Amino acid sequence: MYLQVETRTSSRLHLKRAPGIRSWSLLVGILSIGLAAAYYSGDSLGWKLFYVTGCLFVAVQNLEDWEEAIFDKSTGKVVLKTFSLYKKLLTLFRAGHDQVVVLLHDVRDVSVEEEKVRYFGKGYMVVLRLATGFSHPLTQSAVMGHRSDVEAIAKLITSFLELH
Amino acid sequence: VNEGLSIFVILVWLGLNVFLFVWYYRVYDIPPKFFYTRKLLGSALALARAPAACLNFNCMLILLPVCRNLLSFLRGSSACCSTRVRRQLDRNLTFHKMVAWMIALHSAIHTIAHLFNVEWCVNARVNNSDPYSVALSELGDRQNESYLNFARKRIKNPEGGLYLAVTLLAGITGVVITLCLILIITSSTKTIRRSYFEVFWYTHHLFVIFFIGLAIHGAERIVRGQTAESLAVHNITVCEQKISEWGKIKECPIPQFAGNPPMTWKWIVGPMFLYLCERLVRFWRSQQKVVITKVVTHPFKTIELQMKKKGFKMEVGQYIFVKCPKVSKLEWHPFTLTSAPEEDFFSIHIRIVGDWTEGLFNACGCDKLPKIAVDGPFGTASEDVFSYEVVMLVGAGIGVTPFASILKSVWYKYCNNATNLKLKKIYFYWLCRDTHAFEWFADLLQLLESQMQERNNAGFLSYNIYLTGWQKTLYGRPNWDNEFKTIASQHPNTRIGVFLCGPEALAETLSKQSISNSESGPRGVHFIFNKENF
Amino acid sequence: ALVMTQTPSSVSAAVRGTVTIKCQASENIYSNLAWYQQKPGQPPKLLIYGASKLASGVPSRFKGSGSGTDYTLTIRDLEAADAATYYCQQFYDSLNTDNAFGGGTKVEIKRTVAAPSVFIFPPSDEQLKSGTASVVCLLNNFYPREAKVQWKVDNALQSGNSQESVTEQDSKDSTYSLSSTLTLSKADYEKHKVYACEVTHQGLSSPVTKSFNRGEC
Amino acid sequence: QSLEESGGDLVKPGASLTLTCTASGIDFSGYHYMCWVRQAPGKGLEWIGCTHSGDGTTYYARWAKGRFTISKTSSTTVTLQMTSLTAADTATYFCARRYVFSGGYSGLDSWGPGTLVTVSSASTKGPSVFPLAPSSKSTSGGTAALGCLVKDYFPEPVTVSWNSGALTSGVHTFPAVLQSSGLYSLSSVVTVPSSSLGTQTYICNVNHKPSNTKVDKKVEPKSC
Amino acid sequence: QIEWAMWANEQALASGLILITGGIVATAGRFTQWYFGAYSIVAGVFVCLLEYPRGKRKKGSTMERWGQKYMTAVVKLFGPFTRNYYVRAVLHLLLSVPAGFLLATILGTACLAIASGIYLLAAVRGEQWTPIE
Ligand code: HEM
Ligand code: HEM
Ligand SMILES: *[C@@H]1O[C@H](CO)[C@@H](O[C@@H]2O[C@H](CO)[C@@H](O[C@@H]3O[C@H](CO)[C@@H](O)[C@H](O)[C@@H]3O)[C@H](O)[C@H]2NC(C)=O)[C@H](O)[C@H]1NC(C)=O
Ligand SMILES: *[C@@H]1O[C@H](CO)[C@@H](O[C@@H]2O[C@H](CO)[C@@H](O[C@@H]3O[C@H](CO)[C@@H](O)[C@H](O)[C@@H]3O)[C@H](O)[C@H]2NC(C)=O)[C@H](O)[C@H]1NC(C)=O
Ligand SMILES: *[C@@H]1O[C@H](CO)[C@@H](O)[C@H](O)[C@H]1NC(C)=O
Repeated sequence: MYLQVETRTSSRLHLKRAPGIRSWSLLVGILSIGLAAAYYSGDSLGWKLFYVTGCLFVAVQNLEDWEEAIFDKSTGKVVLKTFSLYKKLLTLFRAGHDQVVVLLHDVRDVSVEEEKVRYFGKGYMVVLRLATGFSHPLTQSAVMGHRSDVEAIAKLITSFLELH
Repeated sequence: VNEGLSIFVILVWLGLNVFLFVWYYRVYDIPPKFFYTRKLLGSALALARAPAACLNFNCMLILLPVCRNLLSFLRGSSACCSTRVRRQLDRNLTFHKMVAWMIALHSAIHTIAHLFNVEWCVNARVNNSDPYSVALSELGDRQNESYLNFARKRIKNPEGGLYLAVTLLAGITGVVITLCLILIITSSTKTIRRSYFEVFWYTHHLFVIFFIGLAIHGAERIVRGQTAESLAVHNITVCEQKISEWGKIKECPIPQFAGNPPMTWKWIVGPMFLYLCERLVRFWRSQQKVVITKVVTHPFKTIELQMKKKGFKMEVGQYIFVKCPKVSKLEWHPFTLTSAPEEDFFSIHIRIVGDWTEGLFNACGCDKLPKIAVDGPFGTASEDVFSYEVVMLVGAGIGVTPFASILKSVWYKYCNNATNLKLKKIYFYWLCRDTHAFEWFADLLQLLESQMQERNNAGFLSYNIYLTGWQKTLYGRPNWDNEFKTIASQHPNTRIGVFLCGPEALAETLSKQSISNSESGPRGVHFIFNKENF
Repeated sequence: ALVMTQTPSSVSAAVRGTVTIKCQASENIYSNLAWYQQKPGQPPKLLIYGASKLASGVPSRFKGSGSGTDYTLTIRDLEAADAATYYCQQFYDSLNTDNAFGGGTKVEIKRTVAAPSVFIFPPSDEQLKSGTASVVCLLNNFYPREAKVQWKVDNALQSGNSQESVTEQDSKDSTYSLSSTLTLSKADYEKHKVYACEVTHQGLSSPVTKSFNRGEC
Repeated sequence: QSLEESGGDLVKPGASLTLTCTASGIDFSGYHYMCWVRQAPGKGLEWIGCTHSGDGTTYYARWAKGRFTISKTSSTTVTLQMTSLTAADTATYFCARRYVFSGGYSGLDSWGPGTLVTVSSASTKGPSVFPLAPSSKSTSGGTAALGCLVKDYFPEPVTVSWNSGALTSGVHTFPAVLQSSGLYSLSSVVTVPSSSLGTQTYICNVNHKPSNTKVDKKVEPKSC
Repeated sequence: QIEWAMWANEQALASGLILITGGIVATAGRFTQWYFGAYSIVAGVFVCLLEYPRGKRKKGSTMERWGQKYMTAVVKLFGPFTRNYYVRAVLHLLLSVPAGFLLATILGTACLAIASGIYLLAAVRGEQWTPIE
């Protein structure tokens, strides 16, 4: 699924997204593969730890991202957020987090774009057609398949932003 | 596909390749474990094994994007791919070509070295070499001993290599994959890829077979060295000239040889260093701060800033991010580049519409300025305008901002080359309820057509400020029926490009008659609509 | 560290017989032996190498066979000019050893019993004049080595100064010969008049005397 | 194809000596060991030290470690050097080549003659060739025996012959024996027919290099 | 509309280079039966010099290799011999037989055979070597 509707009201449409079963399972699998290659058959001394940390870094880099794009109606100012594993861990200090913010009075409409993957299907995401002349995607990632969920999300955003 | 776009990356790649080659050459030439093997094989052993070590790293470098795609498919997501500007695109292909050619060179060296090696190996088996080589080769004919010469059959030197390359693994796959590499390199030649694609892309898919053959290729551990356990017992530097009494005396037991370890991976160092260098390059290129050069005022609140930043490519039709830590330490705002390439400043036009923008007035007085940080030039490019002959520009409301980028760029290319500028006339049509707070563009229009009149030319002109409802002002809807026909009759085979920017209410009203106007044949009148795409 | 011994010390075989010698080591030497034959003169000569092969020019009578730690050499067609000493050497361990050459065997030809020939010899004038005087009794051409010589002077037992030497077996008819010399000084040479040597041998029915009278030389 | 060594004679106890072995027709090259052995007088053969022509690997018996040194010089000479000589090392010394036959098994062929190294504190003395009276009255079936006796010679390099080797039938040279005086005695005899007494060609020839003695005498028949 | 003459040209050039390299390696290395090394060197030189020009497409304009005219000025004087891809394919097939008797240059006699096959495929469709000038 694309995004889980957290709060639905007449003044806020907070959205959220977190890694699911697939990402965690892939991380576990690649970690197991790296650990087995390091220890089950490892011969050279000292390089096993190097293989372990390389596999750990590759696995961490290949995890999904936390995305929270909240919509606000009072004073507009729709903001977007995106956290990696490092950023999500660092925000546990509650200090704060940077965020890309777009004015709400300037967004014209929302249209679903298409991302092309060479040998594996296609990618889908929702972008904002800003009136200034550029299009800003709602989430930096995409999703394979699940056309209906993306269309439903786009319809919900269209209904909230303006009645027309 | 990935690339580095850096001379530093190319230099570090060449250094890594040279270091890997030298290191593996020394590793397979120096130690006394590979003493009898190199004694039989001459200097070909290292010259044949080091290129394989470099080739593994280069081949993984080639294959990496497909692994990235497979991992993305596995995750169920896919990072938004970067756009194309014909410069970030036609520099990755250069890296691909260099890596492919280096792979070809190293494969040639390795193939030549092993072709030389096989001759000596099959010559020593028969009674056609020096006594030491034939004495060494006649091992493994009995029990409790491991051979060293892999050519365990005496036929002849000619036609012996032919039988060896067929009856033995890693010899048939070598031929198969070198044929695949030759076919791949020949297929992707110019005048075959440029003119045709049914024979370039289809044939270029031999890489799957090439990679499968390469993966199968390293197996059976044919090249053998003396085992570590038996090395201490043998005491080689004493039992070296007693080749005729091995096993029959206690001091010189028969040596035993085993292949290389089957899972060692010391060549990953290369891909890892290349990745870390790319990331550090991206870090340097993004740490440099931005310095404000010129700040100007405008009627109402249309303050425009001109700043210079090192290592920036403005491109055209993009959008950057602006962040002032004084106003807020965790906010990025997007803005559109209202400038032209090959300039030095940015010229982002901001207008006070909220509170953060007003934070550049009360905190940053106009009558010792905030440190503005700029993220980068994201967004898709707009270069189809520069690649056409006639254009049909139609702005609307607040959205004429990006047009100022094109107009300030089209004239610059005229003063430089005046030959690649294929444009004929900008049929600019501006529609608005009022020009109350957009004086910075109407000023530009008279500063372009009149300025370019110095060179005795008025080709484009066509400033058409129009009024929709409540200085050639129509005071109403600029009806499009018969408007395009009068200008479409001048040049047969019309390729007029219309770039609308406005609500969908008037969008479909432009394409309804475009298809009706068109007719069959490469002669008729037609203007292409890009819809929401620019 | 490595001990190599020969089981038989001295085998005896008649002409046209058989000879067997066993050399056994203290470790498993991978058939790296070599058997040598040493005549009373000349340096030893190699016979077989590798415990089974043959040298160049050696008759095929010599045979060797064995494995592990026990090895054997078999002699076919024993004949004259074949009485010598045989040794076994191990070319396997040469860094901690004491002899590495076996002990040796003393095969000699066995023939029929022969009757020894007996001779006597008086000292001449120079030995009588200068220092001690020596009398020589000689036994010639007898096969059985068990020969006894008794030195009797004035029909009385004499001993102390009596030494004998026996030649090695000849390689033509397998016989022996020994000589006994008794040294006597000038002090009592003139006191004694008649002396002789008593020779007893299994080839002779009765002991033989060679009566000699001093002063007639 | 023939070896030969020399350079040993009577030396005082505790001194040092060097023996050199040379060969004609053999080049000391390849991978054939050179293998020195010695034999006590009338005893079994003993192994001393036995080196390698190729490279310089050398091996020695346990009882002769460090006291003996073996070197190869000029590709045609092999030297054995002995230090702190005692009374036990009074044996003959052989120089032999350890041929490595095809396959790996090795043998000790192409030996060289001996070299009577003797260690004692006495001094060399010349021998007498005291003749032996023929059987003028000791006749036994028309056959007579006659010879000579040598009394005192230390290093035992004594060679005997009949008419300078002309007669070699019926000869008998009994081995040397000890005496209470520390010297060595030897007797040589020959059996001849009675009618052979007419021929006077019965001469005792002895050789003694250390004393430089080549005294020759004729064993005349006892007329009296 | 697709033609196979350009790919055949490139493949033949690559095969000629491979044959020359293999012949150099075999002859300079004093390999057993080195005569075929010299023969393969000669064959590779002939193949490389025979078709340097990249024909000329009947549809538009084709780029030319460096020093183009100096070879097509020599090759064009063979109406039936040249300009007939049957002859080119047959010559390439015949020229690759004696060079396949060694482990060296064994790749020279396979890539060149593939080039001959592609040349035959271009020939049956109906094509000719039109000179470029
Ligand atoms: C002169 C030599 C070569 C040239 C000019 C060339 C050209 C190209 C081109 C034009 C592309 C398409 C890139 C894109 O569409 O973005 C490509 C991709 C690719 N080529 Fe090459 N190529 C060459 C050699 C090779 C070799 C030797 C291999 C060996 C495996 C290879 C394997 C690939 C792969 C794996 C891809 C990526 C496929 C993908 O991303 O789906 N190429 N190359
Ligand atoms: C054309 C004839 C060729 C022959 C006869 C040949 C032969 C061999 C042999 C015998 C080995 C040893 C394998 C082992 O010890 O396990 C080897 C290794 C290798 N070959 Fe080749 N080769 C040829 C060409 C090529 C080519 C064109 C490539 C292109 C990628 C290649 C890639 C490799 C690699 C990467 C290794 C290292 C395998 C490892 O380290 O596990 N070879 N080759
Ligand atoms: C290669 O070496 C192996 C040992 O590393 C040999 O295999 C086994 O060796 C043992 C020891 O000799 C054999 O076990 C028993 O040995 C006793 C000791 O004398 C003997 O009495 C018995 O006959 C018994 O076999 C064992 O049998 C043997 N394995 C086999 C399958 O026979 C092996 O023989 C060696 N191969 C060669 C030398 O070709
Ligand atoms: C293979 O065998 C050789 C020969 O035994 C070993 O080399 C030998 O090592 C010893 C101990 O170091 C050397 O003895 C002494 O060496 C020192 C220098 O280290 C030197 O100053 C002394 O005078 C004395 O020679 C011996 O010379 C040396 N021999 C040779 C020919 O190098 C070697 O260690 C063995 N290797 C293996 C892997 O078993
Ligand atoms: C063949 O090898 C044998 C030993 O295995 C050798 O004696 C012979 O000389 C060799 N052949 C030639 C032509 O040298």
